[PDB]
Amino acid sequence: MNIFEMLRIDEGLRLKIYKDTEGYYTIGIGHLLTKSPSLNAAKSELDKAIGRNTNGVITKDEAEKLFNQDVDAAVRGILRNAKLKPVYDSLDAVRRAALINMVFQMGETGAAGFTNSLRMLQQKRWDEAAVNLAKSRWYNQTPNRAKRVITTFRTGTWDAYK
Ligand SMILES: [Cl-]
Ligand SMILES: [Cl-]
Repeated sequence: MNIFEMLRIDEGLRLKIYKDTEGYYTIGIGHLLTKSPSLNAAKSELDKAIGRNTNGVITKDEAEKLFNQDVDAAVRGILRNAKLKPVYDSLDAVRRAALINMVFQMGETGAAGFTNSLRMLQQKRWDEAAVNLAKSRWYNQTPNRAKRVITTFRTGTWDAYK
């Protein structure tokens, strides 16, 4: 298991524009297009992202290309974030993937907002962090996915994804 496979399980793969859990226009493997309610605005952002007139549909290869870019960006966002970098550096390989997953889903700002959890993770207080992570809108809104990430942080294994 790895970050790519993990996120592919969590986000799915859709080749036509769709609405995410928050009702936002998305495509491929969890690639957010826009928060705007307009499909046209979505189609426009899509074409600009792909470099062609897509008519709201992309191929598997195009989806994967967006995905590679998105993962790279998440990582890079973590490394540039003063609150995130230190935690990431302190963690083992498996838990690093859990942190990338959160950043991919909620953005650097959102993840960085988990001040208390981050500190606990940095202290390697697994059970406490898991409890704290659960007291969030994130957990209440997408509980199954949140549980998978939380277990990953808690155990340092991929058990929740097998
Ligand atoms: Cl893009
Ligand atoms: Cl969920």
